[PDB]
Amino acid sequence: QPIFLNVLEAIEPGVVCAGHDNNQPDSFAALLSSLNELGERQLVHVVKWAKALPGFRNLHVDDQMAVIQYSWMGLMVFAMGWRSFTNVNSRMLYFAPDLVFNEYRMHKSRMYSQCVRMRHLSQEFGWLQITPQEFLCMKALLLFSIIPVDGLKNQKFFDELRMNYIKELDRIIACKRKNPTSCSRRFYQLTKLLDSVQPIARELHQFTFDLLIKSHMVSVDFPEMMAEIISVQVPKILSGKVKPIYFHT
Ligand SMILES: Cc1c(/N=C2\O[C@@H](C(F)(F)F)[C@@H]3[C@@H](O)CCN23)ccc(C#N)c1Cl
Repeated sequence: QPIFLNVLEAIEPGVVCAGHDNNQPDSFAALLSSLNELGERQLVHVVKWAKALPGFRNLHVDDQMAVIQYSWMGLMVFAMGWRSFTNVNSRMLYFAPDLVFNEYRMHKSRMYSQCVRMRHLSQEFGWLQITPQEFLCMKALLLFSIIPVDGLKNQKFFDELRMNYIKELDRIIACKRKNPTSCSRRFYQLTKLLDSVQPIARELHQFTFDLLIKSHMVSVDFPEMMAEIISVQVPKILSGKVKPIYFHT
């Protein structure tokens, strides 16, 4: 009352810096090494955040880390889109206060197309007039949006958790949203927005995987924790063993 939203607001991560050297000419090697470091810092925070979510400990211990790892990229993308919207009106990609991507950096990073999709996702927060509370509920739903095609250790607990988060988003749209037809229109919009995160995360995963494999050749540094997740968990996604749960299609 509103207990659920109270929680989401309480656990939302603070500012996370990349540690990028902005006082020197951009280089593909430097920019990507900084995204890798930032990526690792975010994963660390995403784990603490996820573990504090209502019902999260209902999941089996093994399912817990798997769900975090599979969902990590999408969660990062979604939160980054929001920061971009709120801080710079979606004009640039606000990865961190010390790692803001303008068009030049988007190009230099060699992930221009992926950045353009992320920029579009950020613009949608404005076009759809996403509230901070809708954003928090959607980001939590995102954690429960990608699983092994052949289920988890205890799939039932996960299914119940997902259903409960869907219900929370519902209440949130209905809180001040009059008569049904409007709630339906809004749920339709948000579910479409949520689904749109998955293809972006997939493309980012593909690029990251490719870069890791050739990392030694391009002078890109991958922290050990990243190398492990990208080589062990990410291929399960790229090979189709683990897939997103789409609302539509
Ligand atoms: C999309 C994104 C990030 N992207 C990435 O992190 C690196 C990974 F290896 F960590 F995945 C890799 C890089 O090699 C190529 C894209 N990946 C990194 C940090 C944030 C943030 N905040 C966001 Cl939104």
